[PDB]
Amino acid sequence: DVVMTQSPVSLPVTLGQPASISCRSSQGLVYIDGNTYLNWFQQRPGQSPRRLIYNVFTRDSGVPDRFSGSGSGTDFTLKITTVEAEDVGVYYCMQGTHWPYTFGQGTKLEIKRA
Amino acid sequence: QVQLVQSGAEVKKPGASVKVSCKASGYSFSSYGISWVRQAPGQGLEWMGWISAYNGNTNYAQKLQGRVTMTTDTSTSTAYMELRSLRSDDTAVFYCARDRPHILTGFDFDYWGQGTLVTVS
Amino acid sequence: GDTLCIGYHANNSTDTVDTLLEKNVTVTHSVNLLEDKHNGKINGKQPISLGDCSFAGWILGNPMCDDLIGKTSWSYIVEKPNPTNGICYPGTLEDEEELRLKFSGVLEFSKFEAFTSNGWGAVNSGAGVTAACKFGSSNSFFRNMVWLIHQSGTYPVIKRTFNNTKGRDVLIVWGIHHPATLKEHQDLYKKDSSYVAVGSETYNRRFTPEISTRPNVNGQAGRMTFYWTMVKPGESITFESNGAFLAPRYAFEIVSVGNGKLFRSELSIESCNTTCQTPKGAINTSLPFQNIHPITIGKCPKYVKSTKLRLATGLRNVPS
Amino acid sequence: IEGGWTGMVDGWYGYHHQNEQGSGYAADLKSTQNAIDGITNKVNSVIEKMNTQFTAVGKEFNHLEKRIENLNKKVDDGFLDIWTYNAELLVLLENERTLDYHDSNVKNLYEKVRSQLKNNAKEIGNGCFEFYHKCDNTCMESVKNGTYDYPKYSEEAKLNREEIDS
Repeated sequence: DVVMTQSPVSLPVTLGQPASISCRSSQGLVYIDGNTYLNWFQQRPGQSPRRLIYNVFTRDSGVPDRFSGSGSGTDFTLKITTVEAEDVGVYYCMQGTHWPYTFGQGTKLEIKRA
Repeated sequence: QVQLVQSGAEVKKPGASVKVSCKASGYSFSSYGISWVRQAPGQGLEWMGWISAYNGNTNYAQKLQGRVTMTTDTSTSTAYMELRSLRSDDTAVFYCARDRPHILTGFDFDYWGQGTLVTVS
Repeated sequence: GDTLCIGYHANNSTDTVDTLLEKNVTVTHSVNLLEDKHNGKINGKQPISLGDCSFAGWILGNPMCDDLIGKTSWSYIVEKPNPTNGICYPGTLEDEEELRLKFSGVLEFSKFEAFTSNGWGAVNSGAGVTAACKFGSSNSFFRNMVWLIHQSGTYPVIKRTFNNTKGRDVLIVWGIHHPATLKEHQDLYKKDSSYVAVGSETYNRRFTPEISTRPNVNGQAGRMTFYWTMVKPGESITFESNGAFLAPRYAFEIVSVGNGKLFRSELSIESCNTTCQTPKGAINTSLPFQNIHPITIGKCPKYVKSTKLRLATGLRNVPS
Repeated sequence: IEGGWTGMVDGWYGYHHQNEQGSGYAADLKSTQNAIDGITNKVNSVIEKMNTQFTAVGKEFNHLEKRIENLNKKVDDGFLDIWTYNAELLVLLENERTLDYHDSNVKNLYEKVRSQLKNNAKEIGNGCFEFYHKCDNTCMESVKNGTYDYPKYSEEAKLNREEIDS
């Protein structure tokens, strides 16, 4: 079984202040193809989720250059420069390469911490 | 292009079977797969299950094993979730998403569904 | 009748892997574990070049380093393997090799005057220049220190103190002169033996000149042993001497610390480095291990003499 | 089993049936599955618990008696040699383990089908089994899921089998 821990559950981010979200896995998330698998995705209140990162370093075609996905091994992060308005919402880890794959907990954003 | 149409909102009592449907249009049905996820009120759950149009095959979540039955109609490019033995805890908002059909390829959730509310009490 | 057969998968991938017995086994699927991509030689952060000067030339104030002057912050300093400017007046630098490790951890400093050259008392500061450290055609000396000599036939006991009110670490440098003969000592310091007493809140040393006529390097038979220390915030260090003393005149306040290491190559300044920046370059490809260079910077895949490290993931591809 | 199937793109291991209904490929996904989890776990342990590449050595005073760093220099060079060997060797070891593992999974799937079928089918030179009876898609799927009913077809298979030898 996989355990996706997200340390930063709550994130009050002043508009325009790059912040990061950390997913930590119990085991490694590499695969036969050689491509580590976690695909970050975001959800808006009452709106179906939409992904942002492919594997560890591919941006969805519909993703502004602000949304940057990093990480290697078991600890992984997602940093968004100059956090805008619609960027607020709930975020989630993604499938571990192990079929019992785990979204994890959720992480929420705020408009302005000041 | 991106057309993943879920079924309408559904209201039932505990212990009755539930059936959710997800339509899809375009050339996005190349016998590709479809997975379904659970979202409890306020907090989401992990995946519910997945099925391959190319090779009839279903992977179900744990401790649901015994109630979750999933199908695909390739002729209408439609997937179906069916949960038997409904629970009040099972009351939640479901969702559909794309997936790759053979295991030689991995996974891709490029599209999403309109959402289907399911209330059980 | 009817026939049900059991079989495995064949594709087209010919990527081959090698096994403990057989080799070049064409597998259906394989990962490359060895990062061996195109080194490929504003952006992120910008680095600096020590030019024809060495790290010693870059910090000692070798007159010809007047080109280097003007580089306060950097991402990865660049040194040439055999620079023209090291220690023009022959000598050694005590702990230069852990100070370069310190600078593997330094991204910006601020150079300031800690002791005025003329404020050392009745002592000649306007003298003490050598042809070994000539600036241009004119002779000169290291700019970060001053070579004090007697004033009017007398070189008294001088004493000054610096207090690090900056709130940050201060790198301070000085040196002791080891004359070739006793006459050089008498002509420069108007006495027969001298001492250099350096004492801080934690530092404590007394040095004495070692007089002997070493073989000539850059035309000089004498030597100089330069020393450096870190004056921590709040420490008041005191220098005391009556001869053979290369006075500190400039110190470096470490302004920013990070992980900018150094190398000895001659490639053009290369910025926008990846997780691992190497002399050959910095490739984004993140295969567990790399093999471009043994001397790397940042979180780096381990260097390995291998030329191919392909791990078999699929099965033996044999089509038809 | 001589060759592989480009047509079976459903997994590493599986079946190709050919009956009255027709012929088709379909991978055995439980075994394919256990193999994928096993090779994934193997790769994860290889990569994660690989080695501590980072030179955590403090090197407070390094070496320096000899002009150039003497002890830590050759220590680092020797450590380089240590894994340069260990990694090459580990690649080989685990790759032949993976190939023998795939071979063993194939062998086991075949033996399961054999233990189900027994007399009601004939073994063929390569990986294939020819039924002594008509095996429709229901019978095929019964073989695959492991629920093949021998007494159901045993009489038909008896008659045919004893007929081909005149």
